[PDB]
Amino acid sequence: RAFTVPNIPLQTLSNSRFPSLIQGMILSPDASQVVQFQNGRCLIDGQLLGTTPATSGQLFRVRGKINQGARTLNLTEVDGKPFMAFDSPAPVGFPDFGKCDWHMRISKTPNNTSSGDPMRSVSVQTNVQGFVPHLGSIQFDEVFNHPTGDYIGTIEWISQPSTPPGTDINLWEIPDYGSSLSQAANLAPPVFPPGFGEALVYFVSAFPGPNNRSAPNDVPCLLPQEYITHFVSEQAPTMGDAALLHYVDPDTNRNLGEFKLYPGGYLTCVPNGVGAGPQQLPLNGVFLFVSWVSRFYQLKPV
Amino acid sequence: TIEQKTRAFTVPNIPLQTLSNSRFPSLIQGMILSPDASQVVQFQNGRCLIDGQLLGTTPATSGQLFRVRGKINQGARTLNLTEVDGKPFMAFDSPAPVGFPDFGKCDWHMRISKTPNNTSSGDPMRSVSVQTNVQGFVPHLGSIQFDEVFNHPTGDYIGTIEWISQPSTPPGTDINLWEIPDYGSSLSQAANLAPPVFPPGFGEALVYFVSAFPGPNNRSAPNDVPCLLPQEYITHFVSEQAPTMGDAALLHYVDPDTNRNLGEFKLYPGGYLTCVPNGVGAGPQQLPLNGVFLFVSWVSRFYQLKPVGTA
Ligand SMILES: CC(=O)N[C@@H]1[C@@H](O[C@@H]2O[C@H](CO)[C@H](O)[C@H](O[C@H]3O[C@H](CO)[C@H](O)[C@H](O)[C@H]3NC(C)=O)[C@H]2O[C@@H]2O[C@@H](C)[C@@H](O)[C@@H](O)[C@@H]2O)[C@H](O)[C@@H](CO)O[C@H]1O
Ligand SMILES: CC(=O)N[C@@H]1[C@@H](O[C@@H]2O[C@H](CO)[C@H](O)[C@H](O[C@H]3O[C@H](CO)[C@H](O)[C@H](O)[C@H]3NC(C)=O)[C@H]2O[C@@H]2O[C@@H](C)[C@@H](O)[C@@H](O)[C@@H]2O)[C@H](O)[C@@H](CO)O[C@H]1O
Ligand code: NA
Ligand code: NA
Repeated sequence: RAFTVPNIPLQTLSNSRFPSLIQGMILSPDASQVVQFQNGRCLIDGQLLGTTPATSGQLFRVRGKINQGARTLNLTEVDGKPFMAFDSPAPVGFPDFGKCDWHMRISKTPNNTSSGDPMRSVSVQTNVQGFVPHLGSIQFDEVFNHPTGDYIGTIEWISQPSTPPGTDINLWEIPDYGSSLSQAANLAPPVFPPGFGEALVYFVSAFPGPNNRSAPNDVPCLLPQEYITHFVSEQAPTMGDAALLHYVDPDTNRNLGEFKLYPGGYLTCVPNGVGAGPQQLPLNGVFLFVSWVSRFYQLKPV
Repeated sequence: TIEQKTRAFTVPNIPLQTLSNSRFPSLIQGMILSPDASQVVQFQNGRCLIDGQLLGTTPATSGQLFRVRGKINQGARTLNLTEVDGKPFMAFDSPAPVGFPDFGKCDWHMRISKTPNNTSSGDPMRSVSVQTNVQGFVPHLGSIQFDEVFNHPTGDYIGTIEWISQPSTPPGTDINLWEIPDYGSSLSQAANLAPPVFPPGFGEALVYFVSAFPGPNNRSAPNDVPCLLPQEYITHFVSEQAPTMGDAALLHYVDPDTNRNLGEFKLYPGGYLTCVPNGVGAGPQQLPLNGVFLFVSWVSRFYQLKPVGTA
């Protein structure tokens, strides 16, 4: 099977850390930034990593059982199937937003009622002892004084982490999935700055909530979700050190820049000095696979 | 190019249980037939020709699906709609902004927030309610009306429907997710609505993919939202733009464990699937959800399907 990427403009594609349109393409503000996102991780031959779902349907959802008067949500997969702990860091699609407090909205499922607002607000801190999704559970800030059941929902907005007090949201980081006695199994590995003039490319979307900068909370990810779905469906074997892509303006067929898509499921480019980079490019372009290339291929600067 | 005009038709090679609803972002939880065998549908989302032509308000991807954005003044009840990216909604061109919800015959309970964030603390979320059969529900004309005065700062608000309930009027009537809302007014009909989809007859019945949406109803049952196509199918067709080479695409719903065909379906170019129920009570709801639809061949519209399920 010949390798391809989706023929859809970037601005129409989706973030792979939460369902939303991509709103920007950037380099990390810190050139030394290492990332270890658990969602939006897929080998370009269609092998999912970490907690990454094949599609957006499963992405950024939380499901579990909770008892009336408890603080603990005992996680399942999003479809209600048991979560097999000690295999994965968390259920498939579980949020990977580190260094923030989560303000979630959940409801008891399925509906078995003829009236009533089913929505419940709960808050989750990610650096506390009770945040142990790898062990199958997360702890809410307050006792859950609502009916026992199977609850499903998502993070509605985020805010600064409660501890250490005064620290800001940092969406470049992931939460601590493991416990004091056990580290999380099968975490998607870290992705390091490639060096040799190359820099990692991140796709960003804004997420609701405050921060210390009184600015949008921007969520970086490594791949559009549609790319992941495409790779899972296509299962095209990787035949080079990297896939060479052109970012093409579909209005003119003009090549706006060269990028490498590595087998590990991330993109790089070579910025043409400070001030240059993919953030200078329009967001209506389409990536096009050109050729497999070796490790000795030097990208033309963007 | 030659390659473009000869590009072979394909569908995504992913099990159904992993695919997504095209009326709101959620995994597909089942396949059903409409309870009324004469049910005509006219959903505005999840509408795409199999050569990749989008219809109604259908977005190419899930990123735009089931979102609402607009401007509202403090002390007003009117949300002046824009596209999800903030750009103006060109009214009279479409029934509503791309991705705008098409849930008819229910009250909408929405959650919205002012965008972009310009705060260092505080819960930005606001609850508003929208009735869809009132004179103020005119998305085609560029606006919808909240039930209550909006006593929050004037600005650009984005959000979605969080849960639904029975329509307020006529009092006592139930949610009916088979229906779409009236997008226009009595003096102005909605332009460029995706056309209705009719039962094929002659033994064939339309197939719907369902996902539960939060909220009550008169039956104390899940609010199952039916759609015609998985969203991944729509994205695939938009990307591929494979030419339609026959009246219908014959699909087999194949068990990934045994490679056995569990059911024959026809995917029509208008962007919907049919099957032949194997008697009263039989249908695709009897099939497991881990099957994969595989494209077999182009066939004529007169091609007869092996009946699916058991009576
Ligand atoms: C330190 C403490 O427990 N203070 C209690 C008060 O609770 C705090 O009130 C703040 C406004 O005055 C604010 O709402 C705090 O929460 C927000 O800010 C923090 C930043 O550190 C986090 O970003 C939170 O996620 C965010 N939450 C919301 C909903 O906006 C709030 O502190 C939070 O809640 C308390 C109860 C505790 O769990 C903290 O760990 C948590 O950060 C409270 O208003 C007051 C009256 O009950 O009591 C104070 O002791
Ligand atoms: C008829 C009327 O206006 N009654 C007023 C009270 O409002 C109603 O209260 C009900 C509970 O006793 C219930 O919450 C009604 O709303 C729910 O049910 C209807 C169907 O019957 C719809 O499904 C609504 O969407 C649903 N809403 C919620 C939040 O669950 C409620 O009527 C609704 O709200 C009022 C204000 C009005 O806008 C109605 O059009 C709407 O249906 C109200 O509580 C009371 C003041 O406190 O005044 C009563 O006259
Ligand atoms: Na932990
Ligand atoms: Na109307």
